[PDB]
Amino acid sequence: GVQVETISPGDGRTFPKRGQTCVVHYTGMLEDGKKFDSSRDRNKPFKFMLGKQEVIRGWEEGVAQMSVGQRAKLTISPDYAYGATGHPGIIPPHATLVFDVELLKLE
Amino acid sequence: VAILWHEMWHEGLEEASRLYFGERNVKGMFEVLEPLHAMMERGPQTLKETSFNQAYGRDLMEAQEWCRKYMKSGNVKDLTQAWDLYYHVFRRIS
Ligand SMILES: CO[C@@H]1C[C@H](C[C@@H](C)[C@@H]2CC(=O)[C@H](C)/C=C(\C)[C@@H](O)[C@@H](OC)C(=O)[C@H](C)C[C@H](C)/C=C/C=C/C=C(\C)[C@@H](c3ccc(C)s3)C[C@@H]3CC[C@@H](C)[C@@](O)(O3)C(=O)C(=O)N3CCCC[C@H]3C(=O)O2)CC[C@H]1O
Repeated sequence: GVQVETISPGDGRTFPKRGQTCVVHYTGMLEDGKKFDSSRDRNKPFKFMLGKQEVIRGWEEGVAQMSVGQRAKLTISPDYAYGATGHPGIIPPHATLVFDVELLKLE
Repeated sequence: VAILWHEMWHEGLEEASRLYFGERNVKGMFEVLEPLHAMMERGPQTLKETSFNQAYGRDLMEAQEWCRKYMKSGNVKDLTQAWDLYYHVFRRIS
């Protein structure tokens, strides 16, 4: 559902636990590299909580495998992203999404 | 009915975002959001409403503007500029 390739290694021991807020910096792109969003651009980290279903499944499973400090490439199948619906005017239907996500800290 | 502006908004913005992001229903989002902004228009009559207003008064007003921009342009991007601010207020409120 979600592939996870490492760009930069993390400390390999600090994995997010449920109810924790992952502070991150991401850049989401469509299969072909087309950027549709990025926190780095806004220069404001992104925070959210795991297991609360706040974010799509690809991220829920994907980020859960990342340790603090790690930066990875997440390739999410439409099943774990926006399905046949996609997101009107932003994400098309059956879109595979690619996110460049860096797990900065846990609070 | 007695409810603090803080709770009225935390709860409202959550319902609004669910209908739009979760159900793709831009319609139910405005139905929920609308009355909230209208009340603000009426002005604060208590110390807590006033301070809540001094804190997030502007942000909310701008977000409501970005929604109006959307109503006129049909650009899903103007609608998201609003949600960037609603998120912001929502975060601080929790
Ligand atoms: C209701 O179902 C859930 C909906 C959710 C929807 C996608 C779009 C999420 C959106 C979010 O990350 C935000 C934080 C959360 C929600 C909207 C909901 O979970 C909501 O439900 C109770 C909730 O808890 C929040 C806290 C309520 C609060 C009042 C509203 C916050 C709104 C925030 C909006 C933000 C950050 C948007 C802006 C970013 C830049 C701007 C400018 S606007 C994000 C946008 C929306 C559109 C998409 C293409 C994208 O570009 O991100 C994006 O890159 C994306 O796909 N994201 C956001 C980054 C993390 C991964 C993914 C995602 O899961 O987003 C997916 C999972 C479902 O379980």
